[PDB]
Amino acid sequence: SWKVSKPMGGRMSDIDPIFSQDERHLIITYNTSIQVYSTEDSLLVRRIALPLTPSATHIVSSALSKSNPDYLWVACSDGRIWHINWTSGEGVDTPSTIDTKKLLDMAV
Amino acid sequence: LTALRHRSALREALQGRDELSVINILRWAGKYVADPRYRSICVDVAFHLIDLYAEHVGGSAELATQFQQLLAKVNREVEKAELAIVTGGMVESLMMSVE
Amino acid sequence: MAAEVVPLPQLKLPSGPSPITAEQRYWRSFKKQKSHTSTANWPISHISFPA
Amino acid sequence: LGTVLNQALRTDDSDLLESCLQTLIIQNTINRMDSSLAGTLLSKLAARMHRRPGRAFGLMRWIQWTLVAHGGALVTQPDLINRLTELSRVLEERSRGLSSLLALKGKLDMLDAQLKYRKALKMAG
Amino acid sequence: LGTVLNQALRTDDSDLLESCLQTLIIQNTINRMDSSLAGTLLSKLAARMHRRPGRAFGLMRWIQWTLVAHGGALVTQPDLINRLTELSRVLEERSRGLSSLLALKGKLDMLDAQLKYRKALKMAG
Amino acid sequence: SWSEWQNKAMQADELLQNNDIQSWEELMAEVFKPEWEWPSSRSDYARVDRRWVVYAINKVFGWEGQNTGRLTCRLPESSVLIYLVDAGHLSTSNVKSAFKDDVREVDKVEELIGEQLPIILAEVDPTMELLVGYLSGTQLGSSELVSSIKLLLCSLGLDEHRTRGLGIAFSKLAACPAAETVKSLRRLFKPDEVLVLLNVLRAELIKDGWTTRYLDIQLIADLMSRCIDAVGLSGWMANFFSQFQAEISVALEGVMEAVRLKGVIAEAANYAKRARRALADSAKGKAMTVHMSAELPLGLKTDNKISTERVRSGGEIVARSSRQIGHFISKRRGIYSIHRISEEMLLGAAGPTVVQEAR
Amino acid sequence: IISTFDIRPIIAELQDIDVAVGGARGAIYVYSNLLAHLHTLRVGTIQPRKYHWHRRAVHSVKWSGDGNYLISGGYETVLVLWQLDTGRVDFLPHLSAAIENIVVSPKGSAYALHLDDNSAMVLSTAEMKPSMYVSGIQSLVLGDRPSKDALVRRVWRPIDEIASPLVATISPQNPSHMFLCVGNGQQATVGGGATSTPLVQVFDISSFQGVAKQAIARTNPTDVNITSEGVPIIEPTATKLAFSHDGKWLASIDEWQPPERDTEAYLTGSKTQSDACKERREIYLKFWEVGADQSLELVTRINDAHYTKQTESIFDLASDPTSARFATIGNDGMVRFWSPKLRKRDGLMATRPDGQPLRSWSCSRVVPLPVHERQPYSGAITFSEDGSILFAAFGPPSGALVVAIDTQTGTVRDVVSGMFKGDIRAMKSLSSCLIMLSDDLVVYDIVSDEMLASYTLKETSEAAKKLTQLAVNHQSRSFALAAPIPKLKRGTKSELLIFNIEDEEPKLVKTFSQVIISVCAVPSSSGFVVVDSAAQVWSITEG
Amino acid sequence: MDRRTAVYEPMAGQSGRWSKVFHRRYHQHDVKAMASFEGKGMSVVVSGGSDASPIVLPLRALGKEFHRTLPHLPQHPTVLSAPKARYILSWWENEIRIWHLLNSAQQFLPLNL
RNA sequence: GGGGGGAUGUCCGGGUCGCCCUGGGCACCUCUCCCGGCAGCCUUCGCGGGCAGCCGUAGUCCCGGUUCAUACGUCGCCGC
Repeated sequence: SWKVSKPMGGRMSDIDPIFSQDERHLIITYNTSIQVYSTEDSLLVRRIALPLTPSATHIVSSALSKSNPDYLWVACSDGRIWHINWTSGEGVDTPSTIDTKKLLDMAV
Repeated sequence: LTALRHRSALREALQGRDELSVINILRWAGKYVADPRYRSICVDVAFHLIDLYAEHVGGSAELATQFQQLLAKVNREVEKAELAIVTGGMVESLMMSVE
Repeated sequence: MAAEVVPLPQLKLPSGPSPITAEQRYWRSFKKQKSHTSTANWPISHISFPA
Repeated sequence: LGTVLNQALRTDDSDLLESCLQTLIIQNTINRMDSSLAGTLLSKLAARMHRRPGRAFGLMRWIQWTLVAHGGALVTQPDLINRLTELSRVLEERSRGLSSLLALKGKLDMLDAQLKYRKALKMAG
Repeated sequence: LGTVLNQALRTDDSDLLESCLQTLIIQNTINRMDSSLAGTLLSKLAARMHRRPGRAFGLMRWIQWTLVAHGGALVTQPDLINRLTELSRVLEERSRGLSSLLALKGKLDMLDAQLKYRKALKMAG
Repeated sequence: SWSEWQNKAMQADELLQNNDIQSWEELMAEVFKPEWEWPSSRSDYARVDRRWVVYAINKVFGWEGQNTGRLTCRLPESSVLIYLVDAGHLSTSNVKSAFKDDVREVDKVEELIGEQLPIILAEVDPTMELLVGYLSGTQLGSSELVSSIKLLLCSLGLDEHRTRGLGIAFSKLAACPAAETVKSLRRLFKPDEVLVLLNVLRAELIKDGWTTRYLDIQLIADLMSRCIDAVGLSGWMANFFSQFQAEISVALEGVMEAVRLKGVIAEAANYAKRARRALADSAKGKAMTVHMSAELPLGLKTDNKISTERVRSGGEIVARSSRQIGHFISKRRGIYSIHRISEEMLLGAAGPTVVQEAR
Repeated sequence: IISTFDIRPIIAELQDIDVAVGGARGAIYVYSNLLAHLHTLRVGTIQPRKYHWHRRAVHSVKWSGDGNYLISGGYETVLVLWQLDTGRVDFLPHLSAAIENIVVSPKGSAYALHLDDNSAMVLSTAEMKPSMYVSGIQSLVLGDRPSKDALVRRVWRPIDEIASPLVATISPQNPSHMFLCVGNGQQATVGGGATSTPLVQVFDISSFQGVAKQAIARTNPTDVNITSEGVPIIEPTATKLAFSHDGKWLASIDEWQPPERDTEAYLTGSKTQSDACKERREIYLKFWEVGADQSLELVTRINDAHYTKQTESIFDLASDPTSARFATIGNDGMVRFWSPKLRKRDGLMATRPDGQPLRSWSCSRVVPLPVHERQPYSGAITFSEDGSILFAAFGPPSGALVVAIDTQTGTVRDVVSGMFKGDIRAMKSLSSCLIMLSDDLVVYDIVSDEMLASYTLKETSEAAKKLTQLAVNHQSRSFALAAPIPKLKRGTKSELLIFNIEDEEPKLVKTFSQVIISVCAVPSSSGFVVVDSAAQVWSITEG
Repeated sequence: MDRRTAVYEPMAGQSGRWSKVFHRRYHQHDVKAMASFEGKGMSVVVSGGSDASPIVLPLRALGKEFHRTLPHLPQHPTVLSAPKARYILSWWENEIRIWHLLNSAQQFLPLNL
């Protein structure tokens, strides 16, 4: 009879909130969400949710694909790596396991 | 003084004084321990002063009077604080016979 | 958002149950007093001004 | 000073009240006082109570004997309870420090008395 | 009465201590007293303190001047702290009623003073 | 659970109409968890359901419908009743829940129950051990408390149970607040019984000894206050009050110079204790500034041991270095000092012998 | 000890690198030419330049573009800029909270701060105003990365901990807004040992953006965040905050006590430092007007609400859902009803300079409570949904009792007892029943005077015991409580139970991956919102 | 004059550009003078302040070895004693001060010193 | 702080009278584990667990007996 909505909001994680090319969007990585804001008006233009599920797993790091923009490498505590693209949501449902005891950092 | 008690530094404000300065702070505490609007802050600085400058009360005598004259008002503050609650029950009496 | 520097706000202490009200400070703010004696100490009968 | 107090109370004087009250005769005054004047009297003493808290030794005695003599006047004059309770919390502000000031008197009195001991040794030294 | 107090303290007398203490000379005694005798003295007064709590007016003065004169004796004589703290809670039993007995004095004093008012009216009636 | 308990209650009504109080007592025994053997701890009573409690209360007590009912003992001799009193379920809220039906139009229900219940218990037992059990177990109102004090005073004014219950009632009524206590005390008492009660409390005071000379509390002050201004002027309107206030003034003088010397002896005790630590350390040879003479040092101060931990910037803690400890020790040392070294020191075993100029 | 570090390339070939390691002692080391010092057995000596300004651990250090400026930010809430060509510093001193993360745009113009109080700002350089601002929910968070300054054994080691439930109300007449208590930062809040939350922020529920922020207690963002000793200063915490019925009035309470390591000098006999703190407790009760710009304005501040020989704590307050009146119950034993009136001393009303009359809240009624002490009490209150009757649970250990008092008149209409196994935690009132929770939970009707629902909860730790709480909907007759599944640490699981009023079957049971901190009920419609410590918010609803 | 000594090194890259490596309070009063030396395998700089105590610092290994505060008291003992008369004696600018001791210490093995 | 011991100095009945001891009073050094804190190394995502542990007191080759504090934007005069 009752129903529970999806998690919204969240804590802004300690990974550096990254800029886009041409300085117009700021991509901020929360825990269980990564969302991109338009800077001139301070408004989220996208919110790409990220499912987390194993009790304490967190988004370890994140960055732009330095080969091609509009791609994010995101890496969680257990070894799952996402290759998503902001301005859309292509890649949330398809992570990739790295087969690790525990991931501590990453850098592209 | 209230801000300097809210920040944990009243000891820091008092601990480096000189003789004439500490006579001055005793004098202010003695003058304004009477008012019940700031008796709390006044007795706090009084506690810290007795703790921090009780060793040279024999080395100097002019400070020794001001500690004693702090008593004289404290000995007279308790009496007015005693009588005030005597009337404090005396006014409680009529407020119960009115019903 | 550099929050601006603020001086220490003074304490709004509690007042007793007889505050010097606005009208009291008004009628005590009728401040400068001049005492002009009359001639031969006659009792002043009346004072007036037009409208 | 009965008519004196009576005038100052019903005329809302200040200096005449000072002249008659700032000094037996206290009991005689409160015996010869009248009723709603005693109510306004307690009101004015509450004002003095909060305004300058230096010498209680006269005014608490005045309030005491007033509550004695014309206390039951205020009972059948009962719409003016606010004049009593405006003082009654004023005196509960007056009790605050007795929770801890007594402990300051003890810790401080020995510093007095140790001087007193070295001063009672001093004539013989 | 210095040697008198000194004898009674080191011999664990009772009646000689009564004879010298149950009544200036109090300060002279405590000036001429000796040290561990003052410690046993405070112990004995703590006994009297709890046993019959009627007249404090002499013994609190005795304990006062003892802590003045030979207080610092107990400081370098410091294994006997229990003699001080066996009194120090005994006196915190002695403060209990001051939380509420003062309010009883006020409510009761008017019943006295109202009789006093009808008794000060009575000679003139 | 509702239907099962309703059938159990219907079984109890069947047994009530069949009038077999023995088997009814045994079913209530298996409920409460005849012989009816007791545990020897008032706290150590098993949990029981409120519906069974209120049904038992409805079974034992009664009501009179005339715009003002009256509880009566349909079962004045019952281990069920003494269990109820011992487990403390006889509250006004409980009896209201038991008598929800007959009462809803009656006014002043709390006053009526708090004035009627102890009279009922007092006629049940003349020995009033059941009453002292009531005062010791049940949550009580001020009405119930002043009523039980009334019953004890009529009983007295084999000889310690009543005084035990009377002291328990005194502490409970001191805990009870001022307004309801004054109202119910003025309601249920008469000024002469109040004067008798004040004589009882004067006996408590003078037997505790607050006037009878030395070398030859809360609850009592609170109770005397509530009784005195529950009667008020309309009761008394002498030398009785003159001698009474004389003794009260003697007591207050005692307690005021008592708080004086309480502060004094507390500060001297704490200084002697710090002195015990400091004398042990100076005997060991840590070389601090110790007093020696028989008079007090002015500032009641000692030099504690220098801590093994320091404070760095901004807030971290590190272990002290022996170098800095020696620096502070050379600081703490005074102007002139005799520091004798021994052959055991030159061997490396014992310590030195130090006497410094008393600063 | 390495807190953070930023490297910069001396250049499409890579000639050298220059690294800045911000070390948790508060230092910023600059290693100049690492590759040219390590290309060449043997190496020449290297010597890092030391820049020391912060006191605690620096949280972020970054070189700015062309490499002239070494910008940095730590816990002292100040973005410092090391000039690095001269020897000077220049800095933006007064942010909201600790500088948690920074970055520089590809162009050198924009800085971007991630602030510890759930925020981010894009600044334009030498404008130094936030060109872009984003703020979140700012609750208490159990951070996975624990702390950057918990590494070096400070005086008070900051712990990932939750102490108390979040003080949060959903405001009527704008249900999409939510008022809730936040300190300056998360780290600065939980630091020092005690929760220190003297700020209220308003948060939008439809679109989860933090609208605005305001101060309740005294708060100095212009002063030093640490004392001289090294202890983070603790501010007065807003313990209880409940909302009016009109949507326009607000009542708050702040409590504050000095530190036990601070006192040290008031102890005379058997008095401990905790006793000295509990004696020198300061508590204010403040009445605020709420303006439609979500603006809080003071009208009244009482210094001694529940007063006896010393100050006594205040246990709870609640608004009458029909009239503007706040009841408060406290450690004294009495329950006080406050109401608003107009300032009128002698027929001379005092108005705002715009002309509107000043109102002021004062004590309307005083109700002493009955006490039944068998041989450290608490309190709770709740009005009815229809007004005129107030339920007041007084809370000594196991013996604790409820009193239902008329509000038109200070007479007691009812008193029930025997309804608590331990110390009370809280109490609400549905359409006819009282839902109270102590160590056990009891739904109890008062129109039939009977315990409908009883529940024994599983025995758990004291932190979880303080952490359970409930909330009722009042529109659809349904309550819901919140409990963590069994000292508190990071990875815990919690479950909430939405019950209906009538039955014993919980209509929804859901375990949560993180422990929930706040439960609130939107007043305009049915359902609830819930705030979780990994600070995420979501709504539960029927249909 | 902030009793403060700072050490400056060239920045890598551009020429002739200097920057402050590190600073520290070595003395206790204001640092008034200093002179360096580099020879026979010893690279030192000595700084005299107003606290009468010259501090030496290693130069080429600065930050790699501790400094050293030389004694401000003179190298000659400047205290002498006639043990028969129990006289101790010292001297400075134009005065010679003589103390007598009047007793042994076996007697003292508090208020008499 | 406790429990216990091994050994240091002491008087009161003392003992053939000596090594000391029992009964009372005791202050110190040494060992022993439990108390409060810190650290390291493995297992777990964490919660926790395991391992050999140090500190709870004193004076150094020199010496951390250090390092550390919160900006601009505009000043002045008078009134309510």
